[PDB]
Amino acid sequence: RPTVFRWTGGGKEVYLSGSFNNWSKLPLTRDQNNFVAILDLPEGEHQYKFFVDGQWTHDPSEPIVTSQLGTVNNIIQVKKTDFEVFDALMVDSQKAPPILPPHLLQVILNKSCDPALLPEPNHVMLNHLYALSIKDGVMVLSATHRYKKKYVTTLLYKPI
Amino acid sequence: YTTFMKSHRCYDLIPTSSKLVVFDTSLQVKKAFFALVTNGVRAAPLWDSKKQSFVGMLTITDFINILHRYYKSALVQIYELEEHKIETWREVYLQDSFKPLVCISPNASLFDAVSSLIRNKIHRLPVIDPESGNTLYILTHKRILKFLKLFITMSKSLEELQIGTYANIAMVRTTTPVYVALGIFVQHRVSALPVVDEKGRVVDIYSKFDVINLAAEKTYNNLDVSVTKALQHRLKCYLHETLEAIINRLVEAEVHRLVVVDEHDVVKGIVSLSDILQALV
Amino acid sequence: RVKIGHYILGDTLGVGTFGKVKVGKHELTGHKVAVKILNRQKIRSLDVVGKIRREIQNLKLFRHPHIIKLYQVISTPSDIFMVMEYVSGGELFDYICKNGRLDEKESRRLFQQILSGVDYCHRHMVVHRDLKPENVLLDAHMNAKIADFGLSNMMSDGEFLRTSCGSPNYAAPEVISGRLYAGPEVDIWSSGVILYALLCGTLPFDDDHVPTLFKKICDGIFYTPQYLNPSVISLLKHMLQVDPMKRATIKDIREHEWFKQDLPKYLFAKWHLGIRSQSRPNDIMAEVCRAIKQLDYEWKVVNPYYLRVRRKNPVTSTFSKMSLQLYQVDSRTYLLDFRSIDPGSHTIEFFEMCANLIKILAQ
Ligand SMILES: Nc1ncnc2c1ncn2[C@@H]1O[C@H](COP(=O)(O)OP(=O)(O)O)[C@@H](O)[C@H]1O
Ligand SMILES: O=C(O)c1c[nH]c2cc(Cl)c(-c3ccc(C4(O)CCC4)cc3)cc12
Ligand SMILES: Nc1ncnc2c1ncn2[C@@H]1O[C@H](COP(=O)(O)O)[C@@H](O)[C@H]1O
Ligand SMILES: Nc1ncnc2c1ncn2[C@@H]1O[C@H](COP(=O)(O)O)[C@@H](O)[C@H]1O
Ligand SMILES: [Cl-]
Ligand SMILES: [Cl-]
Ligand SMILES: [Cl-]
Ligand SMILES: [Cl-]
Repeated sequence: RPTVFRWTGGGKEVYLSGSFNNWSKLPLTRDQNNFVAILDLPEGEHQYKFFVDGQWTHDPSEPIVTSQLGTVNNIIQVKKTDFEVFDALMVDSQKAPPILPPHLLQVILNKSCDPALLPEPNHVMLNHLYALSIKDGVMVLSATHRYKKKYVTTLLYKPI
Repeated sequence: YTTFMKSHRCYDLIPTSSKLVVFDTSLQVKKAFFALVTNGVRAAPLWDSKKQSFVGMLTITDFINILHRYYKSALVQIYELEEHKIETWREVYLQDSFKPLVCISPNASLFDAVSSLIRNKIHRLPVIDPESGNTLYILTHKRILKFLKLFITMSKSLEELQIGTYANIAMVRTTTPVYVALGIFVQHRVSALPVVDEKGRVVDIYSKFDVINLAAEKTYNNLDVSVTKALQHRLKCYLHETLEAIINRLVEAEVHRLVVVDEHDVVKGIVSLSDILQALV
Repeated sequence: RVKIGHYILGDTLGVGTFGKVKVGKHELTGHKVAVKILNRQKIRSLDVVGKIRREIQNLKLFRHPHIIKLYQVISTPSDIFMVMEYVSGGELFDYICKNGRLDEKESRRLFQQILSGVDYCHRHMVVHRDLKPENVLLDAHMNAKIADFGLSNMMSDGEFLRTSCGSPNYAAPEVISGRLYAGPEVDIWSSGVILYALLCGTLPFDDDHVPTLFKKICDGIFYTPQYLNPSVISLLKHMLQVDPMKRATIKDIREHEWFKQDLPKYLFAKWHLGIRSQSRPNDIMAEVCRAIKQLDYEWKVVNPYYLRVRRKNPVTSTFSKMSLQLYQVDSRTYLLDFRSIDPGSHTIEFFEMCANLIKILAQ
């Protein structure tokens, strides 16, 4: 159940007091303008304050709660969804025409051997519709598709 | 041996990258047979646009049927073949005598497919995925027989085991016209006809495959020609030969059938790819 | 002691694509790890929430000796931690700075290793764009390790990438020109410059004057010092092709006589696309909309050149989707492409869907 505590600001000495540690001055480690501490907390409500160089404060950017006695402490709701990566990433998520890539100009039908057998296409040209010029009032249509690790190029002879 | 088939899925036999030709039922039937030739394919499924499903399969048998059913003379056009849709002809051929589409899933076993070939007496079986509804590949006897031979790592005479048709064999002569010969494939429902000389000796063989040359060379309008004249554009076994060697002979030539011949090269019976796969089922 | 997992977080190693990277020494064992820190609030500020989800999904199942392994992802309410394998050696870039260029034999060894990794990614439909010796780290035994998958991307069937990401000296001409690309080709160009850097100790495409750098890159013109082996000069000339269609494939590199040398065991009837109307692109889009609505199809206008259309089947009563995109062939002509989007046959339903549109359209 790890929770990150970070103080973005400067200081000679910064501490973290919280409900979770019976309001004891736990010291934060400086890197740059960040003072951190990672600690395991039970999934519930926790209040905390900071002791930045002889002054008690809260992180104004973080959610607070004002007491009946006019005490302002930060609040943290450690939710179950915050623990599992894919559950957390889910909750978090809430001109001119392009130049034709030359890849689409490469087919497997044009370029002895078995007439049914064909070369393996590039992934990029799959599901694209190809057609042969309409001769004798009948349209020819083609496309390579994949079913599992095999490919099938279907030719449709449809009159128009 | 058969236990191998009941286990292996159809999918395994589908090649890495293949070509499938589909004709809409509304396509003119002559254009359809020429497309089978240009694309170099022996069978094509048929999509009924009005029904929004594959209602059937177009093969050489249909071409043999139209040809024999409608050929009037060498001097006159086969006006039907020339101007008829696949649907117009499908209605004539299958009036009250109706037959639906036979297909297999890629997840289904190789056995299920072999059993379904003999069950419905067909040589071309389409493979269709249930969810997608797409025709993936046309499963043939030759492809199954190939994969099985590549897997063999019985052993008695062809006369001992007794496999295939050996009684009343459908045959043609040197002089036999194509029309006459097509009429044999029609009433008998056989794939090839051995060509015999002046005596009982077999000189050649006219197959259903040799009928697509008529579509290819656009010569179908003259079926008065002898079967030998027709075969101008371009194998037997013995009753004392082992089954494993006969299976080996068929695949090391990629041919549908072998002729069981006598000492003086005279026909005595036949053994088809269909029959071998049946014995191993 | 700032702990995560059971490792004590230490000094910042560097700063990656989306966050700081720090050392981690295990409380008991002393085993060292590299920890990427992604602030949940900062990852949602840039719309990278999705990219990170993919980035993890991939790296979490990859396992190649020349790709930095991702051990575990630890989620906290504030930030996200990516625990990865640590390598003492640091950047390959710094190695080539302190020591000079590598001897043919040593360059080849490392290039075989990098390309192996690059292949493994591509074999998993992942394309790490931004492939530089700065992102190639080394271990105590001198093994290459590919590392910043922050600019990586998936390879989808029938889809191109657009993002012009990576350093300009390592970027492919199509990337700098901001054109569309498949994915593997842009990694090959980068692998080509990495090979140059390994053999020569300098960059092939480099200039203070940015326009003359970009000119050289798009003109695929570079210097080949006298000391360079003609066989590797042939490999570089093939890998640093300005035309992607003329560029070396991993298969073409694998087949090369320079690559193959001492290679270890452990690594490794004219058809037409769409229809081409020569009219005004703004007018073609208005024409296709006048055609799609005249067929009773529901759609969604994404780009002023990309459309996503759906059709209700009158028989199977199933919705079938397909996408339309208009590109530009000539300076004179433009073409409309039809892509399939995953009962009766899905493939045939697509063909019939497209056919109707074409029957009432130009070229
Ligand atoms: N799967 C199928 N479903 C329905 N009819 C079929 C199927 N396959 C073939 N047919 C029909 O069976 C008949 C004979 O075909 P077939 O023996 O397969 O030809 P060929 O010997 O050229 O392969 C034809 O009339 C054809 O329409
Ligand atoms: O920097 C950023 O943008 C950060 C965003 N979210 C963070 C979360 C944490 Cl925990 C830290 C962190 C971690 C360890 C240290 C230490 O170096 C070990 C002792 C001092 C210092 C800062 C940094 C960021
Ligand atoms: N020319 C033929 N005459 C008689 N029966 C045949 C002939 N060719 C094949 N058969 C038999 O017809 C059945 C189906 O054969 P096939 O159409 O060749 O797959 C099998 O039982 C074959 O033995
Ligand atoms: N028993 C056979 N001996 C020699 N050629 C054969 C035989 N059976 C079929 N063929 C040839 O095989 C082709 C037809 O193919 P298929 O119907 O698939 O066997 C034709 O060129 C025939 O001449
Ligand atoms: Cl850095
Ligand atoms: Cl240390
Ligand atoms: Cl190390
Ligand atoms: Cl360098």
